[PDB]
Amino acid sequence: IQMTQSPASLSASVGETVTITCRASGNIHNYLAWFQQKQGKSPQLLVYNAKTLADGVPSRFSGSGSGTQYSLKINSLQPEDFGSYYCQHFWSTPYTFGGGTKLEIKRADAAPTVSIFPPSSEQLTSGGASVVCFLNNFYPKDINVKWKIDGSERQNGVLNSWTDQDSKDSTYSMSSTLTLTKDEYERHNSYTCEATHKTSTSPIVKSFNR
Amino acid sequence: EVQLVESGGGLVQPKGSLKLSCAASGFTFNTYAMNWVRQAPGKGLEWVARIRTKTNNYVTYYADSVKDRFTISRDDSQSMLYLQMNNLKTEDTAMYYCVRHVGDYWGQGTSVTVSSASIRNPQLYPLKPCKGTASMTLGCLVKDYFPGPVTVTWYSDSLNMSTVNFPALGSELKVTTSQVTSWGKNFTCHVTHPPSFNESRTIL
Repeated sequence: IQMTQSPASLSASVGETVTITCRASGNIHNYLAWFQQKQGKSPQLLVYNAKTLADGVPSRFSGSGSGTQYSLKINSLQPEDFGSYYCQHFWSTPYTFGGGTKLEIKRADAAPTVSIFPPSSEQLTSGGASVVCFLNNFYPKDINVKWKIDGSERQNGVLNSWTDQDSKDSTYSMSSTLTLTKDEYERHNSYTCEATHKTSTSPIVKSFNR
Repeated sequence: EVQLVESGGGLVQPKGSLKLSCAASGFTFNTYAMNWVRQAPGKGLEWVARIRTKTNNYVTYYADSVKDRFTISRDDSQSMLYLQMNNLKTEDTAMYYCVRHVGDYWGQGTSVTVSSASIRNPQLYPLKPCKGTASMTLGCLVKDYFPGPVTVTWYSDSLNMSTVNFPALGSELKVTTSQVTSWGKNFTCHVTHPPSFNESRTIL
């Protein structure tokens, strides 16, 4: 008895009701459980025995379904319900988990705030240099960050990471690091961070060695 | 009130052994059926093992992935749950959570990495804006750190503060940054790598 879950990614604004379904290989007889796991945190139980809510779980997390197909309806979506949701059965061993559903809190688009940070001297002595640019409080998540060194695009080596949506603002935040050798850092004197989304003009922040 | 502490997890070379301990507190131990659940670095969750009560004579169910390799066990006297992992494959690299029954209460989890490489303690660098371009923000950098996870927490003098921890981007040698927003004179980021790297650097 293995479980298949739909959809894989949902996006609704605050107040709109969503319905995640979870299918099964056979009859599990209302032995299913729903969990909410926020990024980098332990899962928390939401609904057990198909429809029975759990303690501390708000009443908007209505569970439903029966037979070999079950669902999970969240009316009045609160901004603190982002994350992935899993469905697990407990009828027969092994107790298979579900695929998951990334729930994105849709929000009004917002332009990013760009701050660029120059490499530290300790790193420069270590034989390398990394320039970090922090983009905070921006929506949507999709953003194009192009690092320019003396007016030349250098997307060859960059490590970009996106934070989870803020619990209240429902805003994303991102960090982009440009890792280069110390010889390259001394050669070029101009370094710039360019981020392109919403308005076509790119909020840019530059620096110079001096 | 119900707490679950997991310990004993870290880097273990392939074809080796590691033992995991789930120290429980806040509820009657011998009455519940204890499960273990793991989660891949970025993928979904997965059920591994379960141990029934003493009334059921400690019935154990294993998933077909670790059928002959893993060994669950419990000691209701000391109220601790154990999972002994033998012949560890590289695919078993995951974070392990001990859970009670259908998942009423979960643990903080402990990360297990099955790798042939060696622990490279992190190289933390301070990140501050250039003088003359003072701004209401700062941050730290944690480069060349293996394996996860890095415990980066912030301590600052100003009461109000805003700290955002970024995801670790890496598969062989990871790197993570963390920003702080000046809200409300100095600050420090305390990094902690699991093989005892209690180090910190201050920015002022």
